[PDB]
Amino acid sequence: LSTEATAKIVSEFGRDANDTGSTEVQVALLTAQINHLQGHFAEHKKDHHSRRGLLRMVSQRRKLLDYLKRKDVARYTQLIERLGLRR
Amino acid sequence: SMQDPIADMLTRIRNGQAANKAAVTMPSSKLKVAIANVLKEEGFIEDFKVEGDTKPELELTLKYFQGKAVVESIQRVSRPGLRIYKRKDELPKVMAGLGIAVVSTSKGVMTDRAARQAGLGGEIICYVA
Amino acid sequence: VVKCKPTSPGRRHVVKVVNPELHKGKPFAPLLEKNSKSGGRNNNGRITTRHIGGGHKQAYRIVDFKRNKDGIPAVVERLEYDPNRSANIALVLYKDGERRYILAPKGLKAGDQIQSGVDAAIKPGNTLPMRNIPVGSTVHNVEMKPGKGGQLARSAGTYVQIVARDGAYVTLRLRSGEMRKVEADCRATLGEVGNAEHMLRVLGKAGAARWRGVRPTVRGTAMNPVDHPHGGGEGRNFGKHPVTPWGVQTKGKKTRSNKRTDKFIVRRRS
Amino acid sequence: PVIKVRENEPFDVALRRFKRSCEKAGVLAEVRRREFYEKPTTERKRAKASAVKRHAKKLARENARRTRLY
Amino acid sequence: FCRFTAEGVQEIDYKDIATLKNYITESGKIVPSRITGTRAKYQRQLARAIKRARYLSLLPYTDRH
Amino acid sequence: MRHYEIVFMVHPDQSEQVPGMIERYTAAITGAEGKIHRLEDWGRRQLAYPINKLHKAHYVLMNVEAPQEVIDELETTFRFNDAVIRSMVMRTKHAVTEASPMVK
RNA sequence: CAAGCUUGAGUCUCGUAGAGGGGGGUAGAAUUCCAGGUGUAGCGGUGAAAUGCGUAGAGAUCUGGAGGAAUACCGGUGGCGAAGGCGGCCCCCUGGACGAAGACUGACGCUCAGGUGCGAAAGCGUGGGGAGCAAACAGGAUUAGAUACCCUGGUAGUCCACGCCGUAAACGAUGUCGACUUGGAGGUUGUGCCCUUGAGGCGUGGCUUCCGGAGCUAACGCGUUAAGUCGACCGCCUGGGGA
Ligand SMILES: [Mg+2]
Ligand SMILES: [Mg+2]
Ligand SMILES: [Mg+2]
Ligand SMILES: [Mg+2]
Ligand SMILES: [Mg+2]
Ligand SMILES: [Mg+2]
Ligand SMILES: [Mg+2]
Ligand SMILES: [Mg+2]
Ligand SMILES: [Mg+2]
Ligand SMILES: [Mg+2]
Ligand SMILES: [Mg+2]
Ligand SMILES: [Mg+2]
Ligand SMILES: [Mg+2]
Ligand SMILES: [Mg+2]
Ligand SMILES: [Mg+2]
Ligand SMILES: [Mg+2]
Ligand SMILES: [Mg+2]
Ligand SMILES: [Mg+2]
Ligand SMILES: [Mg+2]
Ligand SMILES: [Mg+2]
Ligand SMILES: [Mg+2]
Ligand SMILES: [Mg+2]
Ligand SMILES: [Mg+2]
Ligand SMILES: [Mg+2]
Repeated sequence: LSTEATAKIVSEFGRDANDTGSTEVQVALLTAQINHLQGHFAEHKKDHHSRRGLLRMVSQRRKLLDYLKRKDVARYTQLIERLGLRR
Repeated sequence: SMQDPIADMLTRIRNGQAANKAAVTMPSSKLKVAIANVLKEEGFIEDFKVEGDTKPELELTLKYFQGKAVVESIQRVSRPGLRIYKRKDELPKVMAGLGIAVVSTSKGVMTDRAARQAGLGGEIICYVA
Repeated sequence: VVKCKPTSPGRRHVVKVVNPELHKGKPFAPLLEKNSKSGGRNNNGRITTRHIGGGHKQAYRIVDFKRNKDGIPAVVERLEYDPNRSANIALVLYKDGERRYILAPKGLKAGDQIQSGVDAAIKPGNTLPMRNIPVGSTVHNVEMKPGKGGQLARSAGTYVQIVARDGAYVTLRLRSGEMRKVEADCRATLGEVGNAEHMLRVLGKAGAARWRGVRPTVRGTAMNPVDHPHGGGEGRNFGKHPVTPWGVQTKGKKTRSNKRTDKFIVRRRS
Repeated sequence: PVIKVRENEPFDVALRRFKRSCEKAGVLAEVRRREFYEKPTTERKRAKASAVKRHAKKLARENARRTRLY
Repeated sequence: FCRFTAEGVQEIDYKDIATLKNYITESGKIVPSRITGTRAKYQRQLARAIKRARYLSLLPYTDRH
Repeated sequence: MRHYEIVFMVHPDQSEQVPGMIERYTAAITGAEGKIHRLEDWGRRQLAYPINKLHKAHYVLMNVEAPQEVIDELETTFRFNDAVIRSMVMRTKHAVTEASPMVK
């Protein structure tokens, strides 16, 4: 993911334009990676040694969202309704 | 990762004790000062410190008699997987009377030879022989 | 391309070939004509090549095995199920309203802009004659005399591969594995032919013969000895060398004598 | 090796420089190596136990030159 | 007693041949690192800026051609 | 806009079509908004093995910056053209503008 | 339950090295075969032999051509991956690890029965390819016999696109994450310095190989990459056969 395509997500979701470490930023910076990487595994279905990074990114986003679900239930509903994540 | 700091303190004592060092350190706590506030007053270590303003390092100082080591055996008896809670009817004496057992009562951390006559029991943090 | 689910004996073994790219409608009207079922009998009214007769009404679709129009580009429109041959047929709209039918290459869809002629750029779908094609690129619709029509390599999934361009001749390798000389200025078409899995199709039952117009075939040692050499025996017996109906050996005996074409056959198919 | 002889080179000289210039580039090790098939297990075992015995007789020099005998 | 790390290069461009006509043997093979004494980061860049030139027809593959 | 280092080898009978090739391959890049950094001819060079049964070929080095599409086109012209015998296109990570080592 | 901090765990900036995976090209040497040209009696083989190949011209030797598989030198106890494993060059897509100075979020962490994925070779199905090697098989030998090691041939198979199988001494015969405890030789790879001022000295990081002390072990051996002193969790064994 390119530099000026992460410095757009940091400004969209980041409360300081510098913070890059918030939980919503660290979920958006993975979902705007997985949904861009889905159009590489439609051509090369045998690429397991770079599917392990995709399973890593998915199951780390699941942890960083289930932290949020019990920290602040106010932010979590509007975060999933902004990104489209069903659960 | 770290799932206990007390069996990190005791094993730093014993592995700096059989390796003939003089000044073990660790990160501090509020239980590993009320344990090295019992070990000094018993006499197993000379003097402890604490250094720092935001993250403090506890610096012990071990002791030696005749060139050998003071704390010969030091177990750890109530550990985070399995908690031992004993009542003062059945408090243990370690090595028949010479070794202490750092019992956490409700009235502060104290050795069992005083916390059998202060009339209560509690958790048994560590044997020391 | 799925097996049909075994509901009843008759669909237990069917593997279809289905394709959703096709046209679910009526063919282009000014390109049909009549191809009536000749029934395997000539003007003398006798059965000459057996097993044929029955089936379904096969309306011919005219198709351009020449591709004569040089220069002008040509957009593709849709694809259709021409029931004569085992390929599929694209419908082509040229830049000035003329529609035609051509054979469908492997990488074809609705949106391609092919171009026929001498000066065509090299991409699958295009055609150009074989002193401007580069060597190795596999072609279909290869003609044996310049301007006749696409004759070589015209089935469902075949190709021929140009291997050598020397003198004023080119050398191919045909799909049956035989090399062949062709005049260096015949009109070939780049790329393969689309529907590449006709051989996966198992028909399934008896009825898919006599919906395609193939009658039964009675093997030789059934008959009584006035109809075939293999007959006879009070039970089963095949004590004679395997022959045709009409006397000739069948298990290997070569039957090629067209000696006016042997200037061009470089090596036989092995 | 392409040994082109010089001007007035005697023949044993311009032959032994060829034999040396063939032993150096080592075609008689290589065409001995490609004579048979050594599996990827046997070749790896050979080129591990042919490095531990370069280690041991690189080392044992500088220990057996510490204990005299007379 | 190396050369590249001494002279302070950072890339071995293959397009120079006056250097690589020292680091190939008589036949055309590559002389090993425990003979030229080249450090084992620049030996890899040497073994690729030889194999580019052998393709691009500046250095032979064997002695004969 | 990843840079590139292209080199191609044309045939010494057709050695009089290299200004045509140079001023027709500056087109597909510099009209495709990719800048042009260094561009050298190398003359005729002795090879050191037979390629298409000859001995002297003609080298042109072209170090140029481009979008990733036109260079992905520029190999097809070299392949289906038969004027050039070989072509190598490398992806230099930066933009070199020094003289070539074999200009001297 | 409620509120906080930065050392656990993570994100961002700039870079470095690598046979990490998936797809498409292309280059050179050789083995075989085909078409010839020069050429005359033997070649091939083993411990010695024969089977086989040659007077219908083999074997050598030269030019030309089709095709397939593998990548000499580099190549090293060297590098990458979680294991299985991965080697020519070039281009597309893509996964990690590591240093450097910082900014940020505030325990988000560790292990995991049943689950779900990956998992060398052999096999198996459907469709292609087949140069080399090569179970079965055929012949010549050695032998008391030789269904064998040796020899001349050779089909499955090896290879490619897509599906099953889910096993190996899958070995470091050592589950994974963390904290401590004397040293010395290397190799590979980052980086801030000091007269860098050709190969110099002063440092701090990760990863891997030998030798060795306390301590441990039945011994061999291990030895800061522990089989040392500990904490968290899971797997597993209880006499040999039967199995
Ligand atoms: Mg018939
Ligand atoms: Mg039949
Ligand atoms: Mg019948
Ligand atoms: Mg009858
Ligand atoms: Mg009869
Ligand atoms: Mg009978
Ligand atoms: Mg009978
Ligand atoms: Mg802070
Ligand atoms: Mg903070
Ligand atoms: Mg399980
Ligand atoms: Mg297999
Ligand atoms: Mg198979
Ligand atoms: Mg097959
Ligand atoms: Mg074969
Ligand atoms: Mg054999
Ligand atoms: Mg079988
Ligand atoms: Mg097992
Ligand atoms: Mg292994
Ligand atoms: Mg092992
Ligand atoms: Mg095991
Ligand atoms: Mg034990
Ligand atoms: Mg050791
Ligand atoms: Mg352990
Ligand atoms: Mg043990």
